[PDB]
Amino acid sequence: LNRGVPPSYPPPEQFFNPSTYNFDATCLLNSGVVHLTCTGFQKETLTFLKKSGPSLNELIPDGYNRCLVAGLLSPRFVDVQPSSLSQEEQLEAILSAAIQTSSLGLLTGYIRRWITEEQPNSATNLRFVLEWTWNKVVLTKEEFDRLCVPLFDGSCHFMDPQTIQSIQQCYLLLSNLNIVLSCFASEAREITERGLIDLSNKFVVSHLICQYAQVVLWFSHSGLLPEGIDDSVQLSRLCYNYPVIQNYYTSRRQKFERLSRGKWNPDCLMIDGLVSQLGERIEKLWKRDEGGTGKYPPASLHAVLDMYLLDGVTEAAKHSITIYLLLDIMYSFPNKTDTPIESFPTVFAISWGQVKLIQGFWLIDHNDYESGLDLLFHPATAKPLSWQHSKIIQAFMSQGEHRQALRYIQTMKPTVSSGNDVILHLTVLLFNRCMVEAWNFLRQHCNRLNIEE
Amino acid sequence: SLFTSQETLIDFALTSTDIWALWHDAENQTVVKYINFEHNVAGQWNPVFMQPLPEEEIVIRDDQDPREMYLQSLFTPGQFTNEALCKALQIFCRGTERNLDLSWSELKKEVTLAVENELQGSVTEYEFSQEEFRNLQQEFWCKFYACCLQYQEALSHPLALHLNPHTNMVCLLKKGYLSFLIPSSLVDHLYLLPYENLLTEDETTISDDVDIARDVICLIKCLRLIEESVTVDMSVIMEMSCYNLQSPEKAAEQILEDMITIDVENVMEDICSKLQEIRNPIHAIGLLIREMDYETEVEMEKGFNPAQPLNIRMNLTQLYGSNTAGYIVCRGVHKIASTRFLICRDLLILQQLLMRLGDAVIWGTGQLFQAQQDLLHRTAPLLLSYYLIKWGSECLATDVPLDTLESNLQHLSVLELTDSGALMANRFVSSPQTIVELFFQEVARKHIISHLFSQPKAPLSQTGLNWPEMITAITSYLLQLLWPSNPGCLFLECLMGNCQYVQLQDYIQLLHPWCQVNVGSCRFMLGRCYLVTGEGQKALECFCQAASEVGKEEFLDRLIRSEDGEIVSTPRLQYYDKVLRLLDVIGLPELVIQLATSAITEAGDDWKSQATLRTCIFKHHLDLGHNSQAYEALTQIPDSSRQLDCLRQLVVVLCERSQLQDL
Amino acid sequence: AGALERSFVELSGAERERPRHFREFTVCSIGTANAVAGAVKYSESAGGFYYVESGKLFSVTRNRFIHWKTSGDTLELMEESLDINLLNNAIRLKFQNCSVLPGGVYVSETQNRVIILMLTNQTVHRLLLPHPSRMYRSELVVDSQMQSIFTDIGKVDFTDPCNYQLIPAVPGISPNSTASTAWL
Amino acid sequence: ASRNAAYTVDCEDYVHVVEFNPFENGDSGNLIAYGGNNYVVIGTCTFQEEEADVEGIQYKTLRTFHHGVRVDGIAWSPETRLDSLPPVIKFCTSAADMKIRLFTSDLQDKNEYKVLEGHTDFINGLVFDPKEGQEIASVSDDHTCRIWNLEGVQTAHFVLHSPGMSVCWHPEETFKLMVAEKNGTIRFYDLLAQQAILSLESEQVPLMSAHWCLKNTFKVGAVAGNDWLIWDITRSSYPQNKRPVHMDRACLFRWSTISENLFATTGYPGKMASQFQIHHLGHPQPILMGSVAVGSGLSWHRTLPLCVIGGDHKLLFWVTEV
Repeated sequence: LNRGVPPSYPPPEQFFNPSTYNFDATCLLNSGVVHLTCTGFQKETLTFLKKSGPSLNELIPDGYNRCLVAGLLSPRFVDVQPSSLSQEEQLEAILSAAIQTSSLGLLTGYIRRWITEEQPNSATNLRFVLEWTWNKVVLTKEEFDRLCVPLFDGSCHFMDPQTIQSIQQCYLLLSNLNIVLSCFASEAREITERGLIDLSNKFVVSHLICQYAQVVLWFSHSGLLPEGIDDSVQLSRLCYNYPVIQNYYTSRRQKFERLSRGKWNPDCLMIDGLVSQLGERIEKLWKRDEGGTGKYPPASLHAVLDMYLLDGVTEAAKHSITIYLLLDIMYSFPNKTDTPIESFPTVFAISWGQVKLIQGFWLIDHNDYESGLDLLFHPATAKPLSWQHSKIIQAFMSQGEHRQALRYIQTMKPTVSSGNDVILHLTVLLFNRCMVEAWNFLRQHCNRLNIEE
Repeated sequence: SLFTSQETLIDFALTSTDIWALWHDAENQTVVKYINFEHNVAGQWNPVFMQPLPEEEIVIRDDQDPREMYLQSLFTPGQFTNEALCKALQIFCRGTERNLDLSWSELKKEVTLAVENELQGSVTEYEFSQEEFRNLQQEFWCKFYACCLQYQEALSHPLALHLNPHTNMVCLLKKGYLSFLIPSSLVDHLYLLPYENLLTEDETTISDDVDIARDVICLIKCLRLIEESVTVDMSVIMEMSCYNLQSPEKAAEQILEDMITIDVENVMEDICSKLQEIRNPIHAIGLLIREMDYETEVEMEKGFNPAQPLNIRMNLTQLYGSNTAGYIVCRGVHKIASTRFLICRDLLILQQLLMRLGDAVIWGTGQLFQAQQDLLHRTAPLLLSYYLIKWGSECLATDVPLDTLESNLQHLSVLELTDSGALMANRFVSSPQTIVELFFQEVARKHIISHLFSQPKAPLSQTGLNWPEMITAITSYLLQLLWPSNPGCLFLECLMGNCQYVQLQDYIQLLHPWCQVNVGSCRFMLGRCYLVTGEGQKALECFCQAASEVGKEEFLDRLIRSEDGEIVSTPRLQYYDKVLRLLDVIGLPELVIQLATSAITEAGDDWKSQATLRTCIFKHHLDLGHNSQAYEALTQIPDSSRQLDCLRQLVVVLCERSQLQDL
Repeated sequence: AGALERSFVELSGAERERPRHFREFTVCSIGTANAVAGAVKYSESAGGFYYVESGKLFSVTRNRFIHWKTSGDTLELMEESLDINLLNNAIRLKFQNCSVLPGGVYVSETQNRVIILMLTNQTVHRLLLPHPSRMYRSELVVDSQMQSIFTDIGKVDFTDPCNYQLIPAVPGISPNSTASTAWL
Repeated sequence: ASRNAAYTVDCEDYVHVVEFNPFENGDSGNLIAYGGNNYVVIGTCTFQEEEADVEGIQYKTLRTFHHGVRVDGIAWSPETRLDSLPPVIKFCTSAADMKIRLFTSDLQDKNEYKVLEGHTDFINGLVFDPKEGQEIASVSDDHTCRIWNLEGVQTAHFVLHSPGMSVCWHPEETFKLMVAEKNGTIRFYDLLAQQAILSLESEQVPLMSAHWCLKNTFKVGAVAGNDWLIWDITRSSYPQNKRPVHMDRACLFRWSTISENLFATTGYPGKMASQFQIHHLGHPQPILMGSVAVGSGLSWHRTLPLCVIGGDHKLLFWVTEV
């Protein structure tokens, strides 16, 4: 004894009448048993449409009148006479009642068909659905940005579940429209140069908007939004205390300043490595909001979230900075076990080897040199970039940690990618007094120009 | 008085307590069932899950060669018999009386040359397409394969049952071969039960709590609708994702979009019906993942203890040691793994369906969402573990020569690792083995039977052998000794010792992206692959990676051991000794220079160890003709005997190579 | 056991060896050369036997058994072992001008010999073989490959009137009976 | 007996790999490239078999490029030429850091190259687009063959069933690629369909190196275990000619640049010297046998019956009858 699935929230009142129950039964006979199914009037209607397909154009009004009695049409049709709609209006109502049972596959199936059908009508259907889809992506972002303002206006308005569900529906709709745009991009292979560029720009902008919606949604679920400003009300949540984290990293650059003495970089920070790869795209974003600096940490959570709308920045680099800030947030509240932060690698399907690379890069900036090394040696940890090897070695050198630089070189055996890095590794040996090893490594790099230097 | 169905009874056997019976049904499939008669209150028959024949037609993709796909299946362990393949070959060759006394590695050649001669017999014009060739190739292979299948029917047909009441061993006398019967475990039992039997099982064997037992019985009824709807395309998408080092979570995510865009009669409406008899799916999933794991605290390496009487130990090394027995044990590993892999496939698809429902339909609050992700992070490594154990139970060991084995053993004694001289005793074998069969026969059986008789619950002159307990425990401890996290390294050491230096690279490569134990030992043994494949510069880099984890892994911390307990030098210098001796014993001068230069960074003032090390480095540089490298390897010697005696090699070798200018 | 074993699985002994060499011996049943070649095909069938000491942890019959198959004029026999491989185990016995009886093969253990009792549509037979605890002399085997009880069978006289007998036409076999039983 | 080298050249480092330029584009035909522990060297070799006023050999260095890693493999582009002002030297290398280095040089005092990244462990084989010069194919231990454009983007890939050991591009049917795998399989792939075409077997594991005969495209040649192996694609999936060659296993194979019946093969680096042989399909034996201290790589001169092998601080060269 079951129902069928409700095709809308709220459901149409017809949905709840007992004519929509599905159930199975056994009949006892004078000789044996027999089984049967009572497929309720929704499944009796859907398995009628499935059988009526070969003459559907004669049967559109019969299908419409069945869906208008089974609770498969939207409640807005219940006042409406079937003899005061067109067959096209009755067909959009039936197609709605054949997507509200499922998702996507009819639309992608119609795109793949109309490309393989020649017809000038079907070429106009493809154009119409592409223009309908792109205006849908625009309107869904206009409504999403209109929904999400109370997260970032400093109002502290805890959202109603209907607003959360509206943001979830806009995210789901953006994702559906992204899959319709990729299904245009995979199959419409003869769209000319500027049309292919025009479609590609729409897919990439839709994809970046979908990521922005996904991360704004997760920051709302994990209790980090709305961005509530510090005033004293005792509730169990986390908050983004930019003042504490800014006083940490501005004091941390001042550790390097006062130890390096102008022989090493004051910006040895691993986070002033990760952000430095992304340069003017982020260095200017983190100056939009009042109290922005262009350096880490950011002056708002919105300045972390518009990072996902960035063209010219890869997802792994976006998530690397977001995990760095989540570790600073956990380290701001070490009197707790607020677990839903720890879902972030799984929710964005980030590898354990990327997570451990970020953890080791964070530990070195938080002044651990043991767990900050041996998590970088732990065997899934993603093979570092040459500038990351030389950042780590320069970070031990600008602090004073002779052996932790050497332990890293003796393990990672890193790619000596320029004469600056030869000078760094020679210093690696000579500060630990590795004098024979320095003389042989010197001879390996004493080429017919730089030998005297 | 116990009734059959309408099934046609071929034969039956009888115990003091039970009947075991054998039929052909109606359509002529082989059926075996049993029934206890002193304690069975309901008269229900217990099933036996039979071994099928191979599939009637093979799916071959347009990125695949049809000869590869048919030459895999025809030679895959336990699909076909040599007795079927040779009959198909004799008749496909349309031949006279060839007595084809052939091995697997001979038989593949006469089989493929028969298909190539018949295919060459079909190309009648001088110009043709690559499309017409692939069609003719696929026809001439199917035309051979269906002949092998008809001779595997005519040898799988059943002729009697056989039972031993002194051991409770049960066998099925099929027409060519013999078959053996083994107990199912509770998970693989509940998953293989045809649906009406899963409506008439007893809840009170799964848990003391019937409500947990019920939620598990309903979870299995969701998973079996995924078995009863996932296609060959979708099963290939999962195994292709796992081979190509990809995310099985995303293979399940795509298969779930393909299923949700295909559903023909509302299968997903009944998955969502059965999933609403469940109250706590997170606990029921956590239980099925637990009864599918094999990570354990067990010190299994403790082989037949020196205080045990010699006659007892020799009777125990001889227990379950036949060719037939090792094959039955490792096909036990195979059918457990190749079932639990499908349970994990469907469990990822069902976890992704639950992620796709969440707070919107049945339950709520993201504590469920996290605790379900915390389970998904075990389902994927558990799937990959059973995939790697499937692969190891199908992947063939190489026909390695004795010359190529006794040389490898003389290159491994250089590490002091091995009392393994017993490897010489048994290599009179008439068949190829899988890498798991080779591991069972020459390593794991020697440990498993030490463990099982270490603390015997009765005197060994009064213990009988009970087959249902013995086979289940032996296969269970072989699964623990094949578990991807097992800290003993014994599987990898068996491949290295038996020169299996291709399969050992592919296994380490299927392991590294996700498993996080033994990886120093794996980079060391991958260095041993690269040495024995001539890639010695990659080998040095792999030994230079593995050097980081010395003082962390039992195989690395085993490798550095000595009877000379004068422990002064670092564990990394003791490891660099064991690798220098190897580069010296192979004679690779670059790698001795680069490794000695690397080792000097970690090398102390360890005067005894430095005197032995520099004496080795000196000699073998002098043997290699690197005379100025040998000269400083001699100057750095602190032992006032060795520094006089080493130069007595140097002066001779320089005189009698006529290198008189150096001198 | 500690559980209740509610189901079992079949595994095939589909060995990847060279085809097991069935040593064929022609049982030239003296007198059957007067038979009319309107031969009764029966069905085929198989069977097996276990040693009375096969379950014991220190037995020279531990994990060993005997099995057989029958078709036409022919009986096939093996000894098998889970513990140590059995050289010369495979044999085939072939009864001139006869058909074998399906299930017409029975095995008796004794403290000195294994004894195999076999029936055809015209002749009964007694084969005798050594017991393993008369071949071997020790609770220690050291040999990584053993000989079967069947190894030495090429020394048996299959025409000896103490071993073979022509079945008397009175009382005579009930026409097309497969069923029998044989014992010591 | 061994034959001693005909010609020898000494280096500022060890040699690990050496390849001649196969292309006839604008006086480049006598170029040679070789790799060491931190660098790649480009030079020319002229011989008394090509210029009549040369006594033996003229070797000449043109440029060295230093990149702080070992060089493990080299491939030339067809764009390479000396006739242009400036000249164009264009090639790529593989290295221990599992990355491809694309070099383009006007023979100025430069150290300029482009890096391509995305193979996950070492890279055994490289070949360019043999005709237009605009792509590179690469095989690796990571069970992949990967195609890459000059812009550094991976443009296509094929997954393999064991480490990819050799790769060859077809010079006329430039949509066809050959790959050989350590499992003993040799496969052909289509770059426009992105599919497999056919495969061949070695009967032997490991397969260490394979090569396509660019003087008769029906001939494949390889080494696996202790054999050399040769196929004709018009006949059978198995080696139409198989022979044991080296005792201590066999490592490299190269067909002759000039003759579809002439080829060379190396053994492993056995204890003092790598052994090598030159084989001819008309003969029951090698026609030349040689021996090199730490002997490394294998290549053929573009126009001569002359082969080159690297080793302990040296290049060494041999001439053969045909």
